[PDB]
Amino acid sequence: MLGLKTSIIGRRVIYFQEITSTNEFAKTSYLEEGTVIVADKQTMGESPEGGLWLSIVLSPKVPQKDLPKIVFLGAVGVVETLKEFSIDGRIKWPNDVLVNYKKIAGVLVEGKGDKIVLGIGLNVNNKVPNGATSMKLELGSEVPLLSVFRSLITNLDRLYLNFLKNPMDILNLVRDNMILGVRVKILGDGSFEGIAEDIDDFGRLIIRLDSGEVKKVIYGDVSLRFL
Amino acid sequence: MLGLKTSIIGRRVIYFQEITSTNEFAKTSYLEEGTVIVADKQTMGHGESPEGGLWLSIVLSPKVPQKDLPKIVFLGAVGVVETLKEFSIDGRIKWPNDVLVNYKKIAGVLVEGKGDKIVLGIGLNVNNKVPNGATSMKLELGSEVPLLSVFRSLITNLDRLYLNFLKNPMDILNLVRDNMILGVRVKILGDGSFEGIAEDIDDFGRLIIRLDSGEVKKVIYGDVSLRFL
Repeated sequence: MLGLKTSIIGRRVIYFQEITSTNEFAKTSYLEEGTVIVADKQTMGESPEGGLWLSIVLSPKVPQKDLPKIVFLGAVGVVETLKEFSIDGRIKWPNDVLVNYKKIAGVLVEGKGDKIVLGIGLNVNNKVPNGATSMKLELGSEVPLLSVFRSLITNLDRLYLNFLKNPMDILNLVRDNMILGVRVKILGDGSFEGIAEDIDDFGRLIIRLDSGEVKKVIYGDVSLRFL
Repeated sequence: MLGLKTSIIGRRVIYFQEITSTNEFAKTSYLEEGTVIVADKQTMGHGESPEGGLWLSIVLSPKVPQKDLPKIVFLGAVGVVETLKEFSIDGRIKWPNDVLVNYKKIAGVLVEGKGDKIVLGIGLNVNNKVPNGATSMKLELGSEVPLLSVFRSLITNLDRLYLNFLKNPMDILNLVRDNMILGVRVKILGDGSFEGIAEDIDDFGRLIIRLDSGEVKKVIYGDVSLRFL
């Protein structure tokens, strides 16, 4: 009934009225590649009704080092879908999507054995905390979740197929949609402060500290705050 | 994202772009009670089974007397009728598993069993092209009908009906009677072939028919196929 016209992502979709977290379920249960887990609400994500909470199971046959690029696949997918709804989203390394500097979506990737779980949380019609925003607030009208879901899954499927053929291509795409060349404060890792200049082949953030040292920050235990 | 608010049926929903049939998948998979399987298209439809229709199966494990098991097909039919009413369509039940509008088939129910598992399959014509003689919600209403809206309505009605069924199976039998096409001539075929007036259904779900000869026979379904003359 969902009418998805995708190759891999979305061949199977499993919906729950409520669950601890879509990522949790995806990591602890066997699901065929491309399976999408979606829920009206997440108990231990407290992701409210109205938002789009999902996880996608992937097992790309690409080098072990190219795996970290999956978070970017999710972020770009969100940016593209937002564009279709006339919203301009920008990526804040390594996994957030901002609209006029307010967070509208976040990506969480986790590995479990030979499978990767791509989690995406997008504020659509749900209430959001101060500082954040939603498609509803940005458009001044509620937007049908199914519409956003179909758009996002279709964009992600296309990006994933291209990624499987040429893993390196996503890098330039994420760069053109990422906020770079600005001062940032790293949360986690070494808590560095400096100029976020670029991302490398692995997806690490290349930052120049005020001391002049240039460091590469890895994804995982990190978040950024623009200064 | 589907926005269902149910107790048992619809707690989990599994969607496929295309599969042989939702009933076949429901039979070969181990799923928790209340899980609903839905597909855009069935290539071997159990529940020719085109994009645009609502094709689904529900996994059930009812804690009720064996004698009441046959009523699950009626539960599916009543659920469809209740949903059609919500969409302003007056559907009536053709014993024991079809739903007709102006005597054209708009939906069919197929129940199968495997151990303690009961698979309730339902096929409802919404926006898909239909076979000669059949009809669809789109044909009846004048335009395309959102499948999601129909799904939410149907699953919600079925959940409520299932809860009441667990408490008292007779309630479903009475509801199927109230929404069934009766008092008209029909033809029964199986063990044999005969015509008569379908007058009522008994508590086990048997159809009571008055033959032109004057004889009255009770017939068990599945063990039949009924045609309106």
